[PDB]
Amino acid sequence: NIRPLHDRVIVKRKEVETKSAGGIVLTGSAAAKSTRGEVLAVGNGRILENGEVKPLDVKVGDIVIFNDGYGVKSEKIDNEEVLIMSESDILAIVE
Amino acid sequence: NIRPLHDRVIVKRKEVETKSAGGIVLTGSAAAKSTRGEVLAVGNGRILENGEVKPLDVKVGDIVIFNDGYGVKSEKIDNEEVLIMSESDILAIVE
Amino acid sequence: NIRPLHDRVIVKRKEVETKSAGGIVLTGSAAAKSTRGEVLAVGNGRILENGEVKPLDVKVGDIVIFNDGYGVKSEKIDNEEVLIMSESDILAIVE
Amino acid sequence: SDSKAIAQVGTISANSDETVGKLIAEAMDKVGKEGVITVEDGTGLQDELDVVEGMQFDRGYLSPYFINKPETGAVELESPFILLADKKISNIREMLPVLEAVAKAGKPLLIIAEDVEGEALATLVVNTMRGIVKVAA
Repeated sequence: NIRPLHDRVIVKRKEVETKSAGGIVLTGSAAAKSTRGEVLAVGNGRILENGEVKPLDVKVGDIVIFNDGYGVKSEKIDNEEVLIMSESDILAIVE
Repeated sequence: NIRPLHDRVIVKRKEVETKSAGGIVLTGSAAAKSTRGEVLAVGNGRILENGEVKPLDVKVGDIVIFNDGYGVKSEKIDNEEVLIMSESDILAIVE
Repeated sequence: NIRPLHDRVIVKRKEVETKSAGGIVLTGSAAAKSTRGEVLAVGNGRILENGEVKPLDVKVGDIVIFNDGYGVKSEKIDNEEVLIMSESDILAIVE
Repeated sequence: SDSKAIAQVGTISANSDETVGKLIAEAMDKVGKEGVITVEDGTGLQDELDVVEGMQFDRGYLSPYFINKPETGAVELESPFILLADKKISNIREMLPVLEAVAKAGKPLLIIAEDVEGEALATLVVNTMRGIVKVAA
């Protein structure tokens, strides 16, 4: 078990679907990496300038949409790929 | 003895594993540098804008995951490799 | 005598060792420039947004480890090379 | 099989020249059954035979300062250590532990590699005359 620092979140990206709006299967570069993941670990919160900390809006168990970039890092934990990335890189939460 | 200043931390990176998911020996560029280390020295804390100082969240003895970058420096102290790195590059702590 | 301004520190770069882990003499580009220096003069302190000044944590007489960069300047005083550089480039204090 | 028959055959095949047959018989006796004999042009008016015992290859020292006996202009090492490295030796940092261990041992060292660049050669030669390690490349 790992907990992030400050306002960072552990997510795991969902598998890329091959079925797309019908029976046609997509293989190759057309099937891009999924931009949806399940949050796993959430830090205490971002440290404000004055000093107190505010909790994150995202709660563990929700489905989030994130924009992959330079700030997103991938590590191997429990022989499973997970993503560490800042909360500001979260775009929206489904349901 | 070496002590950091402000929000810097002394860590030593763990040895890169040669066996991954079995007895297969990994040699060459496949075995990347380990992103996990043991914290050794922790500074007093980051200096806020108003003036007061807040202690770091990471405590000495924990296993941390850090992102290699331009801010991470390697020094030759007491015939042992260590890393000086800002607390902002700490991603998560194991257990 | 020379005194710095704000948060700049006067250090004296130590001589590079010729023998490393034995009697073998290191000559050429292998012997990197020493990253350890002896502090000589310390300014009053960094100025805050409010207007108050806070003294530096480093004191004259200690040994510090600093990273060479664009902000580090080399000046000739008393027919001796010295380094004028900001406190933010100090990484750790030995002993 | 005997040396007399070999000498006779060498004499007959060399337009009846006794010296050639005797030289060939001596050379084949010295070099053994598995040896190799070659012929090249000389400089004097008399033929000569040189026999090499052991192993020898046509590669010399990479720096003249390695010489410890200027009387013959050659590098001689007694009970050395031989390091075989098939990788491009450029940075001295790769060779620190071996040199430290050999310096602790106190016996000469020889490096057989394809090439060594200027920096490592300079480091080795600096270490040579200062009495730390006796190294030939």
